[PDB]
Amino acid sequence: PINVAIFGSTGSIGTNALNIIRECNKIENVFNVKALYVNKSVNELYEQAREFLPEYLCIHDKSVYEELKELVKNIKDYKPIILCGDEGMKEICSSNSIDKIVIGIDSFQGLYSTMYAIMNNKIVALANKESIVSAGFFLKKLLNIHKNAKIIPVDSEHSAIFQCLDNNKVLKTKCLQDNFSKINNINKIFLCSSGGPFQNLTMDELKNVTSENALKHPKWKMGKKITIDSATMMNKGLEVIETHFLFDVDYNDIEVIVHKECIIHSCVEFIDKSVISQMYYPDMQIPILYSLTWPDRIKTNLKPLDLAQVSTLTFHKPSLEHFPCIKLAYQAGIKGNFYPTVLNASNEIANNLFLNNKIKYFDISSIISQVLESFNSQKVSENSEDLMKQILQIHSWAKDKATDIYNKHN
Amino acid sequence: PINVAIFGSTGSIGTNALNIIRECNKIENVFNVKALYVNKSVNELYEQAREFLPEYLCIHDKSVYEELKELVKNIKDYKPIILCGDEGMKEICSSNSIDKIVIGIDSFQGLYSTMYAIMNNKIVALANKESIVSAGFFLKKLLNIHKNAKIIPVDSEHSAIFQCLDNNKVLKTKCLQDNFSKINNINKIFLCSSGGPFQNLTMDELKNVTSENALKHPKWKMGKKITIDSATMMNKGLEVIETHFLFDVDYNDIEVIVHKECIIHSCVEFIDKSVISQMYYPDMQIPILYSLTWPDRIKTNLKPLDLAQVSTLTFHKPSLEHFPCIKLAYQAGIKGNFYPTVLNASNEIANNLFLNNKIKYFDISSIISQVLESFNSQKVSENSEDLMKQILQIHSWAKDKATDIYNKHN
Ligand SMILES: CN(O)C(=O)C[C@@H](CCCc1ccc(C(F)(F)F)cc1)CP(=O)(O)O
Ligand SMILES: CN(O)C(=O)C[C@@H](CCCc1ccc(C(F)(F)F)cc1)CP(=O)(O)O
Ligand SMILES: [Mn+2]
Ligand SMILES: [Mn+2]
Repeated sequence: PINVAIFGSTGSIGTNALNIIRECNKIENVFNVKALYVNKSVNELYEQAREFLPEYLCIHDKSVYEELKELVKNIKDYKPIILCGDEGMKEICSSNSIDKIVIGIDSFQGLYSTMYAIMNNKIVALANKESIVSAGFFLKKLLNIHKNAKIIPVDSEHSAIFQCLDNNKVLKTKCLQDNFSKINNINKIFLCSSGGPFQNLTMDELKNVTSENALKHPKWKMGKKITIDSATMMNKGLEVIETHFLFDVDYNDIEVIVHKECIIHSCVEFIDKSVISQMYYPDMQIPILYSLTWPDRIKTNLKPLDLAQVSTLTFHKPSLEHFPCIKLAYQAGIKGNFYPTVLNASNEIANNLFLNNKIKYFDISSIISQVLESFNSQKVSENSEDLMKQILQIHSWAKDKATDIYNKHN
Repeated sequence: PINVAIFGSTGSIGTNALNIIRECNKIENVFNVKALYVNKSVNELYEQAREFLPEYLCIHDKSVYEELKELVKNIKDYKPIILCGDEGMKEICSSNSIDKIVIGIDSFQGLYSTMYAIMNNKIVALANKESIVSAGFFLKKLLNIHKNAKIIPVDSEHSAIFQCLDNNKVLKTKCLQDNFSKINNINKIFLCSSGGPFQNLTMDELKNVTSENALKHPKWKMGKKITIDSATMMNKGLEVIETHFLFDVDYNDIEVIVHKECIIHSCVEFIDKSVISQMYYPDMQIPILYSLTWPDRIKTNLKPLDLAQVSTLTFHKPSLEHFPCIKLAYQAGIKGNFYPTVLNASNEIANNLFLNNKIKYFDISSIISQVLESFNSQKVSENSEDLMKQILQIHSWAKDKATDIYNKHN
């Protein structure tokens, strides 16, 4: 059986992971959910524990630890190891009974748990694209040291790319390693984008779009931060950098393409110019499942793709004048060093300012551009601990700079 | 260095094979063309010999054998082994200096050379779909005896399918082996079709179509027989049976889909319902190249696919009323036994009758249907030589039966 831990089990990735695990386990007993980890949703964790009966339970907030203990007594024939905080997370990571960890936690705590999963030579199913963009150097360093640790991408486009690769080649290397693209014969990547809600608007129309316009009737309903990033196409920008780090593909060989039907999830061009693509309805269960079954596939009861019904698939180039966040992402990535950290941090501030109606659409890219122009390359620490501190300092600096730019003009 | 023999080196498959070998070798010396075999095109073979300098030359037609020997004296520093006929073909297949054999011959000499390549445990790049459809049983039996022989598909759709599979799984099985689909986690196949030159005709327009209409202003350049098969969609009918035999996919799990843009070459749905597809411009060099590089890929200088420029990809279900040959192919495949042999043989006659303006469009399917109805299933011979003779007998019977049906109605 596949022994899986779910970190952030009540979030979007965590619940979709448990859903597909549930459905697949009805067809064949494939997964043992060995651990669940949440911040403070003690009741939701209890309900999950009642169904999945994991060996480990962990709650980050120590204040609800005793409440969890008492709730779990209601479940019969069940004596779990109940843990608290960072120390509990670390103990789960060190368990030789856990094979794979799904990290569905946002921000630093996602990176922190990823770090410990890697340090224990686990397979890490990673959805947090901001952690790859911001701390890619650090992750690459850790993966070079901990040879059996692997990051498997869960972001749908990156899963699609990963699914397009020959595992006879993938098994000779791993993601976030030098020469990954050479070993896999990768020439170029088509990174498919929905294009977001503003995809046909004029420059003058874009001047006055609000966050309500971005958040109005989503094609796929998702969190506010990513929805704003989808509207500016900074989501794709971040994903370009993620692609570069995960697959060691040069920026000149990554093309963003707008595919509004969201059936083709991305494509890989190999060195012979043959192109392989992965296709399905827009359903996050496939990328999550593949991250847990790789290098194998298992049966699901998901609806089969009806291509004749789908009927038409369309592709066009995004306009970088209309979606300048894409250009800024490429520029930051190509500059290298900690520019991607700066891009991510300044976008965090600009995204949130636009979300709360404090700035306009082109102010997002304006602020990010100014923060990038103010950053000076730093010597990259050789010490792993100093490197992590360096990333956090630069992240903090960039957020402050974005905020100061906003404060000067307001 | 990949040591290759090309059988039928002046036909379409052969010349495209030599073109891509030439272009790839300019990038990196990967291929040695060890042998070239033609029927009677002695001057063309000489010109190829002058460039590629193969160890072996073979010409089927004894009457130009001496002319070939005299022509080859003009080539500097070159002492090839110059051979004739079936015996020359057999000697090439048995050479320890040949790894891979491209079968670019139609008719029987195709099946005949395929057999000898398999008997010598070679990798056989097989383009002749009629051979698989007609003698699939025999090929399976032979591959079970000669366990190191492998058939690698060159037919573009079947290459596409093969390219969509994980070689970590493919390497544990082989084409035309029982359980190929199970080992590769294949659930279903989308077999993509151009739709042919008659795809948009009304029923009334179809009743009056001639071979001239099929052969005029082609979308892509190809032979008369296959062009007629594309027009009736019997080409796709044959390819359904080819798919079943190559990949051990059930007929209920093979779907023919009309994709008029000819960019997606076919798709594989896996047991999780994830779909993988292979895409390129319609250029036969990719499938030929992959058959020779599998399980690896090599660099080419082919034009990269510009998806944005392609812009739109479309899919629809073919009409079985307009294209009854598709239905007849499924029926023959599902009934099994030697019905595919009968389908292929009767089609050979009906195709040629329509080509030469002797019968009308719907007479093609009428004749094939009548021959299929006439056939009586036979006990499948256990001995492989007895089985080959049985296939040949049934093939001859079915051609004669089709011909007699024509002669009665004429
Ligand atoms: C899903 N995903 O990984 C995203 O980044 C969101 C993306 C796609 C939204 C639509 C969608 C949702 C889910 C999926 C799924 F389920 F296949 F992952 C595909 C497509 C927005 P954009 O491409 O404009 O940057
Ligand atoms: C190419 N091929 O394998 C055919 O069977 C001919 C096919 C496709 C003709 C156009 C074409 C030519 C070459 C290629 C290539 F490059 F993929 F080989 C794809 C498509 C006709 P239909 O699908 O209607 O039965
Ligand atoms: Mn994504
Ligand atoms: Mn074909």
